[PDB]
Amino acid sequence: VVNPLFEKRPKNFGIGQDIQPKRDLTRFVKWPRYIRLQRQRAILYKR
RNA sequence: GGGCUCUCGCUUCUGGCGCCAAGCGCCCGGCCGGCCGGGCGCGACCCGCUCCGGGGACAGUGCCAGGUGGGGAGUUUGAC
Ligand SMILES: [Mg+2]
Ligand SMILES: [Mg+2]
Repeated sequence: VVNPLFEKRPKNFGIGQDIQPKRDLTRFVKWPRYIRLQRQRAILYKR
């Protein structure tokens, strides 16, 4: 029944091994000046 | 099988290649147990409040006060 051709082909997201995937980067975004403002406004209000 | 600490998370003989996902699970869409065409998530751990670091309540900026200042400006440099 099974085809010998269907090999399972894992990828190595190691250092240098293979190129890395497009994962979520919201924490490091260069936000516009209005957003960065209102956020660190609320933070000052806390501090 | 259990507690504790640290490390790692897989690359050092060579002038090479390396993108646009494999696989699995779970869903169902048309046709007729089989065919054609679709979707999500694991695979690629979870949560957060400042992009990362270094300084830092001092440099610094604004206003007064003393000083220094032919680098520069203005003027003078007697009479018989
Ligand atoms: Mg002067
Ligand atoms: Mg004059």
